[PDB]
Amino acid sequence: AAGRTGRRQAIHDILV
Amino acid sequence: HMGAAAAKKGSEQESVKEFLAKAKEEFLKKWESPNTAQLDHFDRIKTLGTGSFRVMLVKHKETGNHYAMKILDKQKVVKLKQIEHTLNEKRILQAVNFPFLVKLEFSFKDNSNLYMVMEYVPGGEMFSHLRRIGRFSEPHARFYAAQIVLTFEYLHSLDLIYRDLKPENLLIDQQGYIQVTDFGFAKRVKGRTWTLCGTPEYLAPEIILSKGYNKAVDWWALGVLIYEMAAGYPPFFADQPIQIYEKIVSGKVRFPSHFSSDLKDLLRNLLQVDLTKRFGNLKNGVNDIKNHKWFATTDWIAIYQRKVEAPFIPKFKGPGDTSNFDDYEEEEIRVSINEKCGKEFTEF
Ligand SMILES: NC(=[NH2+])SCc1ccc(Cl)cc1
Ligand SMILES: NC(=[NH2+])SCc1ccc(Cl)cc1
Repeated sequence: AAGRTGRRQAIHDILV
Repeated sequence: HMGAAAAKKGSEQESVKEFLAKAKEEFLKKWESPNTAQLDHFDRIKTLGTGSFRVMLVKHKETGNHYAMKILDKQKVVKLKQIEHTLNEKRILQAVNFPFLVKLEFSFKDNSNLYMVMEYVPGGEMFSHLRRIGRFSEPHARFYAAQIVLTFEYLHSLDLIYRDLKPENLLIDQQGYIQVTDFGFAKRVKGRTWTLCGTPEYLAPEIILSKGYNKAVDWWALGVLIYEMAAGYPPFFADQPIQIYEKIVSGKVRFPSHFSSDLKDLLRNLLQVDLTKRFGNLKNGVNDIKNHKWFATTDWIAIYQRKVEAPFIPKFKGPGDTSNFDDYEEEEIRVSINEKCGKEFTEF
């Protein structure tokens, strides 16, 4: 049940 | 299911076709025929948001009006895909026109930066309201979802994919309605496209799997958004992007026990890994979504005309009020004596 709660940055070209 | 009521829906559908035809004509005129200001015409007020490559509240000196100014560091915009994506954003925002899209007012560039000056929407991001309240009621979430459905129907009819739906990018205006901002990933796409981009929690499986994909990724992301609005957290939820990706591709979603069955049915059809089955991607297109039982109370025309009472009106103390936005570090804005990346941004 743990995940990212703050603002989420988008990714432009690389997934990881 | 329908008794009469079907004739009214059918006529409504022909009227949508008529509207979208005129909308495409207006868009193309602006898309094929696009420095409306300079930096010293504005006073810096406050940073409203920050990303890798910032959005500032500014005041136009002459008129005194307030605007949101997105500033892009030209050298920082590479980063590769950044380059093309920044050109996509400006050209799209200057050509579109819809009630739930933020309006671009001016754009210009100098030796160091690109600038896009947009209407200031003082109600704040949906994101912060949602995190503060926890979750929205289903009627509340439905009201916002309907506006996104109509906005995507508009954008997709122009062959535009949006590709970054999330609460961070949805501003609440003075009437409580949505304004979509940040077109940095939006692209005009006739068929498929291949860039790996978006926000992890909202990526459709086909993006993650490095498959050529189409506008159906926006309908997947709508499923994620509706789920997050109604639950308070997104359906694929983990600390690290790699763990998020595994959950997305698995094809398994669990729902809170307070979700209505109508909501769960809609979400199972949006969060559908199989593209031959995903709502928004079938023979009936967007109408599978608009006619779904969860939207049975939605008056689509009334939403578009902004005739529906909003669930929540943000308080505004006055012009230039920033009380509905979080605070950010205030970094210096510096412009070089020497032009940077001039040829690489000639089209901007
Ligand atoms: N990253 C993209 N999605 S296209 C822009 C690009 C620019 C430079 C290079 Cl070397 C590759 C690609
Ligand atoms: N959420 C963002 N993408 S930056 C914050 C912001 C952007 C645009 C406007 Cl009109 C106001 C605030």
